[PDB]
Amino acid sequence: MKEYTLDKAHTDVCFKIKHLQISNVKGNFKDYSAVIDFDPASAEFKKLDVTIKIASVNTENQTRDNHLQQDDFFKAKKYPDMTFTMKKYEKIDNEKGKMTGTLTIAGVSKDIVLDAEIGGVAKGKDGKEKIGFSLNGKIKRSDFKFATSTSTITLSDDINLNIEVEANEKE
Amino acid sequence: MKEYTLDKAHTDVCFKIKHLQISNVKGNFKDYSAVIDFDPASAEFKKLDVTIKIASVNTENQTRDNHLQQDDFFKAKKYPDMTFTMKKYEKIDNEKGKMTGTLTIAGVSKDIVLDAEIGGVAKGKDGKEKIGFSLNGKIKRSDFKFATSTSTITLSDDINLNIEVEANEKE
Amino acid sequence: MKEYTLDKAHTDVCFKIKHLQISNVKGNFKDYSAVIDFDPASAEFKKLDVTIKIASVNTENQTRDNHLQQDDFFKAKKYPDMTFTMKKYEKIDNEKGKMTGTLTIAGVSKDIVLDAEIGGVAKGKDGKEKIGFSLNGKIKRSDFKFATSTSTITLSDDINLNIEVEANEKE
Amino acid sequence: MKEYTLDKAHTDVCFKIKHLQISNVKGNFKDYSAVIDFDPASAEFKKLDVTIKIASVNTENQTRDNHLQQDDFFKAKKYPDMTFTMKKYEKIDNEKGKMTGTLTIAGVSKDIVLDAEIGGVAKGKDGKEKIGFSLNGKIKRSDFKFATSTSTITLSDDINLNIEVEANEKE
Repeated sequence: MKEYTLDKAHTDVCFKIKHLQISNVKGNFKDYSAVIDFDPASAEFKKLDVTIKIASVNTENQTRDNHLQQDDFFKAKKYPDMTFTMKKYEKIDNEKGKMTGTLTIAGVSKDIVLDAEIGGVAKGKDGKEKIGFSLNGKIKRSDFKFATSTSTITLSDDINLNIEVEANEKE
Repeated sequence: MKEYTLDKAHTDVCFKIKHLQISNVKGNFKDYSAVIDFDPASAEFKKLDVTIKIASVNTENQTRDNHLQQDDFFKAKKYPDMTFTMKKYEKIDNEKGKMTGTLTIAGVSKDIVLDAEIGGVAKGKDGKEKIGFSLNGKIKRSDFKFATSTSTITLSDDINLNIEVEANEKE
Repeated sequence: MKEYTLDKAHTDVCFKIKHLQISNVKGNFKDYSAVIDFDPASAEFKKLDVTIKIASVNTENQTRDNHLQQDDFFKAKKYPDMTFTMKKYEKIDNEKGKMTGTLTIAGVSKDIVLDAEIGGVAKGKDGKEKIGFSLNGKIKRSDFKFATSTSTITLSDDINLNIEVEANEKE
Repeated sequence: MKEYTLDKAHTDVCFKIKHLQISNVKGNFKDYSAVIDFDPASAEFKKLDVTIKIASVNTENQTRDNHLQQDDFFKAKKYPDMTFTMKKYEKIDNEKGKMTGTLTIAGVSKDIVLDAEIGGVAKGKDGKEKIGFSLNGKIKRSDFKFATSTSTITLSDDINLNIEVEANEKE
């Protein structure tokens, strides 16, 4: 034999190990419209109808947004928009209520409950009405047979919805 | 009631969904030493003994390195170094062989097989010998009862070892 | 060389591959007590106080139940019971309301919302009152710094609570 | 109000929580054939060619076996068999060697290394030759662009192959 001494400068004692990390995908939609009927005297919603253009999704990453539109997700060719239609607002108090409505994602419809939190019914500087309010709720992918090819392991069955609204009186 | 029109500038239609991502943690060690006996005439290793100071770990993130030293991993207070001791080199050809040795991590010892790939036995510019070679192999965390508190789900049971060596003749 | 023909009877062409499966752990508690004040005239809860002996857990598997009592979960030596204390019942209608209360698990307390669904206020055969009702809600392990050693990956951050009650008038 | 006392017999204090579990899927194949050339004088394989009918898979569960044949796995309509072809046997000793060959799964081919362990070259009762031996190795799904729709998270990238053989001399 013969003896050698490492050259530490071009020697590497290395390892690779595989681990999982959980993270929230958080996105909005740039293009949607709604119809908002609300009675400040009784702090009750009368009509709330939303339509969201699936095309306009934004999860802060343009290449994933495209992927969202494909058949294993949105199918935005066949189903260009998702819709919400209020069927019932059950008041809790003047700040709080339980909105029940029909959500449709890619042609499938389920009734959902959103939690309404009224964040200040003012009369804005110009003398015309404003309202702020939020809608919050959890829907299950499986209820809408959504992304069915993707397992509940890789991607959560639960989707959390936060809708934040400022809004001004009509005409 | 009253009708409102969204102000799109301070309205947000948002969602959060939880997904998993797999990734390789890849690290070296800055401080280790070895004893290398190798016969270029027969391209056979005679003795290979490595000691790695656990303290010197580097997974490109100083806060995780600290965590590695703690009780749920290395226990580098009690067990400051990990060691490898060659017990057998079985030649395949002049470029290849199967090294069997004793690895000890935090006081526990198992016999492992590394795959030796001899990357060029030259005689360097100064007239003194050099060798390059790599050692590769997979060890299982569970074999060394390592990180036992962390599940094989979050972090892989398999650790991949790549050792890259350049080395110069002694005296 | 020489040629051979497999004996199919003592030959096996085998593979192993590792996969994940999600599943619900579903358990009750055999021993708990509560204080129930409820006004059938207005279908409103007045007081609801529950205490559950952690010791009495049952997830249909006696060896996991023991494990639940240990330091990485319940710590039932130090914290033998978990408690719920109603702070507010906000009526939705005669069948529905939103109960807010203080839940304590292993010494830590958070305010939670349960969904009350009143399932029939009858007067039982003997002339004395009965009520049926359910309480449902989701709590997050992380809110109670519960099982903190176990990742949100292996075990879900979300715990779903279903409390089913039949109950009879006092004295 | 009015006071009530739980009826413990029709009251349930329940929870559901979601957890992951890892497990090995372990299967064989009932129908395959091979060509085996082996020289007991030098304990070296000369030719080893295997063909496995994908149709004949068995993971101890008939409904998963069917699923294996579908487009997101085997595609056994289009690709009815998988094949292994020895290209090189590099001897380690009389009990051990490193077999390199071409594996094809659903039309895609990669060179793999199996670990040969010769388990006893006897001459059976009738005066004709027998051999026992095993082949072991790990292949990566990703190398064969196999099950590409299924994530490396749900199902492991690594497949472990164990081939166990008894075999008798020809004619």
